[PDB]
Amino acid sequence: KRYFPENLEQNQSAARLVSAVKARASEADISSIHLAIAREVSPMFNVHE
Amino acid sequence: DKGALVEADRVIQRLIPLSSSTYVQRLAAIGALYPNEFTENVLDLSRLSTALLQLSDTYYQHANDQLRRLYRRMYNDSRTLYMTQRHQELLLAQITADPNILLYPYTYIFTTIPTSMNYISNTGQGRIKHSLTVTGATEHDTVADIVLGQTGEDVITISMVE
Amino acid sequence: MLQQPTGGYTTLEQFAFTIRNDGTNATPTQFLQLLSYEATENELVKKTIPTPETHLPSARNVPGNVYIEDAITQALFGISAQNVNAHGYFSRLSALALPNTSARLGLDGVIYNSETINIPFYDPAAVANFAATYAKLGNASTPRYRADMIDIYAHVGLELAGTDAERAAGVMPVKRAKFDSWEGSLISLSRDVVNWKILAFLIDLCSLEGEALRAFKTRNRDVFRMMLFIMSTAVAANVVNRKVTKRVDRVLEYIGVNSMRTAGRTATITYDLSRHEFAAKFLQLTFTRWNA
Amino acid sequence: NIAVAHTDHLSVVYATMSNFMLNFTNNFSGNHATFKPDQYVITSPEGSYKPIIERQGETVDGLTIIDTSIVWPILCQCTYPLVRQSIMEEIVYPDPSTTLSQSLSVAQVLSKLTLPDAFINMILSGGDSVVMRTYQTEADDDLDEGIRMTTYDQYLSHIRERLHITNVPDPIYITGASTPDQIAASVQATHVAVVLYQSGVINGPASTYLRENEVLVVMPDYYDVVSRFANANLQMNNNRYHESVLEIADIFDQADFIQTSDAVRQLRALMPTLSTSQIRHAIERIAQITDVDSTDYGKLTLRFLGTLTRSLKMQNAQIRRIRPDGTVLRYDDQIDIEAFRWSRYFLDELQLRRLSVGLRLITNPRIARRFNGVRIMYLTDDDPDPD
Amino acid sequence: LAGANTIIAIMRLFTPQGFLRTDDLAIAANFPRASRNPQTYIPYTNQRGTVTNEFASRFRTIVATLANVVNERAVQDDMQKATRSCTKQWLRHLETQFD
Repeated sequence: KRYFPENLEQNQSAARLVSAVKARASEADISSIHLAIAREVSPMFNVHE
Repeated sequence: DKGALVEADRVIQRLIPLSSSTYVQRLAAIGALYPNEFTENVLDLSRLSTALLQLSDTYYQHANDQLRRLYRRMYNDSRTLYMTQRHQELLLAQITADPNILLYPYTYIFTTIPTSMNYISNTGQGRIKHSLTVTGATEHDTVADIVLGQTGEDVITISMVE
Repeated sequence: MLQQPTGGYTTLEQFAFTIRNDGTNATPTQFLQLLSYEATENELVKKTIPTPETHLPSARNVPGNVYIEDAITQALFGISAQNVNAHGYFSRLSALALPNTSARLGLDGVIYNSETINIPFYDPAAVANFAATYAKLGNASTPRYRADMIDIYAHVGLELAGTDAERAAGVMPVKRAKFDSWEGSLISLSRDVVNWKILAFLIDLCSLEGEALRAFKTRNRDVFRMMLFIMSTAVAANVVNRKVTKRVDRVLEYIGVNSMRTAGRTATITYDLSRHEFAAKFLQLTFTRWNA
Repeated sequence: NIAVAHTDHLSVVYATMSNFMLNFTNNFSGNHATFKPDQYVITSPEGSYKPIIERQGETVDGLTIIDTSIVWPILCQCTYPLVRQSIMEEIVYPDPSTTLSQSLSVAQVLSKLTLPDAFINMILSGGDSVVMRTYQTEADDDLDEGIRMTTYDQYLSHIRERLHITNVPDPIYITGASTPDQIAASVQATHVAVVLYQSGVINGPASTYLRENEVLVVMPDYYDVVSRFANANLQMNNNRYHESVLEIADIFDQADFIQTSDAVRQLRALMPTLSTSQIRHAIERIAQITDVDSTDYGKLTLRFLGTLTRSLKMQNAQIRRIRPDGTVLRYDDQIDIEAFRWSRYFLDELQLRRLSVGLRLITNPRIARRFNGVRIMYLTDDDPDPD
Repeated sequence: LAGANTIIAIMRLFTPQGFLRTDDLAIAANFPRASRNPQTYIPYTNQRGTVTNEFASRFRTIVATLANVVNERAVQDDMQKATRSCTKQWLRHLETQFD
């Protein structure tokens, strides 16, 4: 992972930020990612939420 | 200018910005234009700078284009000491009297003094009671309505009956 | 000894002053035609140049033959010259100042302590008139004799940028010089000028009198102006290029204003503080001689 | 007891160290109420500025955490040579050569360190480019011909910060009351053929000026571009234009800012399209080629500095003060030092001087032995000549 | 909107950086297509310049805006003041990663 700049993750005053990003940053998976790309072009029939 | 004898140490009592912020440059620019009308009133020194800054901001804001460019010239040549011809005649006098004397070398003599309107500048206490004249030199044509902002009761209360 | 002609030494083809330009050896005057100006709101007013000090710095007891022309040109025009007053060899001109000295100023620009065979040299009288003023380059750095390095540049501008009317007035708008340019133009101009045998120019400037001197001052005004141009580029606050429809216009702002910059730049030669002191002194002396 | 040791001995140690080569910043004016450090940053028009001073979370092996308690040993349990009671220990005056030489070792390690990146950036210094529609305003205009223009967002992305670096007044807004002369004064004030559009409609002579002089109008948008001009020819049309790249080198031409040698121009013309990773690969390669083992002190310093990540985008980077408010100030004579006005690509003077000669070599015809194009033709080869 | 310019300005960070391609190859192939003028928004065009990438530059302006947004954010707690300063660094990192 390359979520943070050098030193910032181990930084103690960065902790709330690091927790926020980590709360957002899901692990990479080929399937979810390919899906995210593919559904940009795929027709939608049930409205997305 | 009033012709009085003066015992002051130097003919010009203004400072020269050898190296300065932009605001100092504009202050020095407006200081050689002598905008102020003569006044005998007491002034509040504590806010003087602000006054002189605001004055400057207005002076350039409504001067004729040549006076504007002149102000800009002074503003850019802040190292130069601008002065009226009579000032320089005084300097020539004191040099011929004491040849060894050291005067600031980089000076520019005004061949003609600027014709700008004198500014009233009483920064002391008390409201002005203007008596608006019916007519003047300026001609107006379809001037826009000037909305007056609401004022707090802290500034001015309006009782019904004097 | 090369005898000085009725005109200056500069009348001789041996001392042609030319800058390389458009693939040819252009005369400086026909380069200055390329120059053009953009007045700014700001003004230059020329003040009287203070009279140079009577004191000629003592030539030190120097065994060697000082290369004076090289020192002077490199101080005024050199791309890489620095600390020009530390070595202090300009004082050597004063050796030539004496009547009946054994010293000779060679056409090489060297200052021989004795006349020496197969080295042509300028007539000692003319050189004496020259040294009697230019030895004072030897005290360009001594504090009592330092030239103003700010006001003097007005004259530079006036003699360079100035129209005949602006020159008669003694005041001109601060202008901004510009010319269509090849790559590295100002550097090449400065090197073409550093190669000049300017001692011929200064010697003729100091030795000539009356009609000869006046004819010299007109015939050579553009040479002087080229030296002024190199010098001014050395003190110009900035030197930009401008696109102009598949042509590039070099632009130096501003003429006649010494910005006192000492940081180097690729575009042009740079004056260290010492180079400023030297150029200031040079301009004081040379402008003094130029007006009489 | 210790007072004489401090005021009369340690004070001189401070006075010396303040003069050491690498002690380059001003640390404190002595007045707590008002003092703040000057805050320089390296500033790319491209990437983000990087402040020299920030809370970047680098403890430097715990050096940034300050134990005040240290004052106790300094008072209550340390000896000083001036405080004898009296042994009269002789004062030590340390050899300059040691600190001086290590300072020099650091400096030389640093310049040698930045060199390959500075070189590639010098080459690509003109290479950033804005998108540029060129509307045609004449019957027989070539695609290159016309009125050049660009979106205001491009102007912000590229042109404006560079104008701030060049320290020139912002280009005039044009209102259709504008004379070609006013346009000219603007361009000659900013040294860049750029004006910002404001209100309609631009008049005939002004438009002919912008066309003949290749001035680049900066429209807020391309919503109805032809409405903005009074095109008497009616040759202009919203559908008639050529979108095309415009290199910054083809706008700006400052000598120590944007390398615009035709040598470098054609050399870049030879380059394949480049991503940032490509450029980084180039720098790393050059560094790999020209790395030379340092004096042992220098190896210790590079070891101490940690991995050379170099996230900072060094293209066209300058050194500028920022306001504590966060805005980047224009370079100011009367406050910033002359060295800071132009980075000169972060190359040494002599390197630039040599670079010019090198450019003369690189464009020499004799060197140019990469050939383009072949003619396939079936022919007998009697009396061959290469030419 | 007259008094909510910062909101509108932040909202402009969301405008797409692509272009609306016509689905030409499908129309040539007579592929089924419900619109009478088939189209499709490609998120981003390929880089036409030799060095500048318009996508990355756009993200630079976005992160710059967000950074000055964070910088201008008043905070009460000291820890918030810290996270405010760190968020700007993280933003700077995001910008390089994107580029």
